[PDB]
Amino acid sequence: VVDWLLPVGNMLEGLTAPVGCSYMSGTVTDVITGESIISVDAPYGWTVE
Amino acid sequence: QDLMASGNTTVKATFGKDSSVVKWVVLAEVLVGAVMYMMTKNVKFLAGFAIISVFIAVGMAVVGL
Ligand SMILES: CCOP(=O)(O)OC[C@H](O)CO
Repeated sequence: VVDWLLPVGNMLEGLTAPVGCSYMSGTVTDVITGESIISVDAPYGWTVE
Repeated sequence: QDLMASGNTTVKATFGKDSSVVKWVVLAEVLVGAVMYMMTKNVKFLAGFAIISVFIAVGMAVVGL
């Protein structure tokens, strides 16, 4: 049983190590909200208031 | 808004009653009216000793800023 867990035991240790990734095309949203009061102034002166 | 043609009070203090224009217009009559007694020598140019203060008042007090 111990000698049979050689390919199975290696898979449990590989799924825990950090694996690198490759990007594709990301999206950067630009939303602005606000008001302008001229508190208206007153003137002157006136016153009231 | 305001205007850009004025806002300095420069022409008002130069061409007005309390300026120097009233002095240059009062000596021009005696310069030529008091010396024309050579050829003419007649009482004619005597109607201008009262219209000086009248013409300056009917033109300056029209707008008045
Ligand atoms: C009498 C006051 O002067 P004027 O009115 O200029 O006179 C007109 C004729 O020239 C008289 O000669």
